[PDB]
Amino acid sequence: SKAVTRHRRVMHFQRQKLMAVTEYIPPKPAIHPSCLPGLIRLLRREIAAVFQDNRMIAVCQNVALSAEDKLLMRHQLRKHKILMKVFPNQVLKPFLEDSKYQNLLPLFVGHNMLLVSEEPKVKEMVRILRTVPFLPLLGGCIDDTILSRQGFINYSK
Amino acid sequence: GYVPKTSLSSPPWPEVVLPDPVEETRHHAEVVKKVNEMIVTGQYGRLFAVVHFASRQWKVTSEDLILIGNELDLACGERIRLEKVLLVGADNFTLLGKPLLGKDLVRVEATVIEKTESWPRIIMRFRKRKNFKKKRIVTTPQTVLRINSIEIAPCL
Amino acid sequence: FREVVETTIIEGRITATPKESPNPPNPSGQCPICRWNLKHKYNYDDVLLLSQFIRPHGGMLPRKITGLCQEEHRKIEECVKMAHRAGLLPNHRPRQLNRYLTRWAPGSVKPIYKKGPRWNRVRMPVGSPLLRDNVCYSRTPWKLYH
RNA sequence: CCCAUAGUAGGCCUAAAAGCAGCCACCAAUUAAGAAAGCGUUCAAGCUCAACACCUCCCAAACAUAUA
RNA sequence: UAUCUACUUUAUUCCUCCCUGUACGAAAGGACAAGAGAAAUAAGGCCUACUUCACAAAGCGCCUUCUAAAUGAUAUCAUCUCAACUUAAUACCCACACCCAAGAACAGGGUU
Ligand SMILES: [Zn+2]
Repeated sequence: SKAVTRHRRVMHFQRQKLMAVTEYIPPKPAIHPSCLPGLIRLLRREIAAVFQDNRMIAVCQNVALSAEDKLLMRHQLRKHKILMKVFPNQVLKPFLEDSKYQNLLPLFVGHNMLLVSEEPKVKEMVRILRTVPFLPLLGGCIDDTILSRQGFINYSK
Repeated sequence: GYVPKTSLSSPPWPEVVLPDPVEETRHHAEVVKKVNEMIVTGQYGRLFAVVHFASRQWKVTSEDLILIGNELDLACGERIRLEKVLLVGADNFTLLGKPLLGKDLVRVEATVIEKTESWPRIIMRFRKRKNFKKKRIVTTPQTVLRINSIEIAPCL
Repeated sequence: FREVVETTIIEGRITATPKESPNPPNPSGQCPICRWNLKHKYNYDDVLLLSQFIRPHGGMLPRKITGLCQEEHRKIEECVKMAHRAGLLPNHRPRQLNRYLTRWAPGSVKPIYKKGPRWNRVRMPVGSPLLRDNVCYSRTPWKLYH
């Protein structure tokens, strides 16, 4: 058999013993190492500007709609100067403690959309929400005073 | 550095605590004194020695025979003190040297009885197809020793 | 732990939460194995260690709840498999040949009808190679193939 | 795991070929979904992806635990 | 012209028919299984007939032939699970001499 073959040629036995003795040994540490120890500021400036803007705020669980249905809700609230805002609560949890909202820290989680306002059409917004047997009103906060949904009935009325 | 008791927490063998060398060297002194009293007052019966005569170790009592595979160049009848005794045992004690015992402790005597040759002992070589066939016949010299006595002495 | 009590009424009652022993001997370890100096010092024999990671119907607990190492989660997962089959967890039922050290599921292994020549012999797996790096107090290591 | 509107059925060629028969640009709206990466239809309409909102008959027997 | 080794009594299938022209499909179509039949082969016997024949042996003749579910963790959904749990050989044989359905010899059966 030639020195170059098509199959891996069988080594001489001392060749093979050399190859086994001179194998690579990796280092072993005494302790395993794994067992040892722009858009963000766009949201901060934008939503922080929305904090100082609104006198009244409300919020819902606006995930339970269709696209054209959210277009209808977008137009029926476009009829007012109220604004709706889908934004991550991931950044909104440091937003509240920045804006000194300690009663609003247990408010903003899961799917939610802001209803920031200065003029309450929120009674008529409830009039739009009464025809759909879901999507409840989550509590707001006008001028560092919290609004329960009962408070939305009282203030909205 | 605590490990809770699992299968592989501890090694499987039980730990031995070897005794401290103060009470242990004192204890050895007690034992050697006992055995030395047995050698003084003659408590033992018959002894056996392991003796490194020639090139090999013979286990040996009194009144027996050893066949040695060389001519010792002594006359028949000559007594011999076998040095190089390396174990001496009685019924209730033994004494074993590192590696040999003291000459002042043990004395093993042996007489030469006979100086024979061996039976004729063949040495044949043969390789096939090569016409290779040698034959030799060898008899080695031999002497027989009769171990007379294993005397022991109180030197501990 | 919490339970789901039902009768039609369905409520959830947090009942009898345990806690880990106050002094890990290796604090600032990561896994609860790593915290207690048990990185290679458990097997399928010792069921006091295995039982703490098992659902009461015999299954494993996920890695996020136990907070195990990835390595030690596969090791405990394997040891728990190897200990259900040796009958060491009899009370982790939902409601006969003696085995131990069984790597594969007993009803899934074809018998070796042609064990090979001496240089290509089909061997029988014994134990798991996840447990290679355990402390062997013998000189010969664990033979994983019989 | 989700989750998908709108300028628009992008222009030209093409019976029409619309993100998906081909060329070229590949901008833009909300907070954000590519003038489109795979099914799919003559063409469409419908399905996923990125991104948004939660994140001849086998062949030693055997054996994983005691200190090299 | 056989010296040695080895050896010399270890039930399938086709067609018909029925179930049924139902199940299944929606119409065309069209089951299984199990059953009855008739055949054929193989295996094991047997001679009442038939046939070669005739105190018998035969065949062309007859007889017999018995991995898949649920549940469910790793990975709280799911998941058939090299996850755990649960569930889906009898028969046969067995104590001189003369004749023999026994037999090469030996052996065996019978001899009231
Ligand atoms: Zn660890």
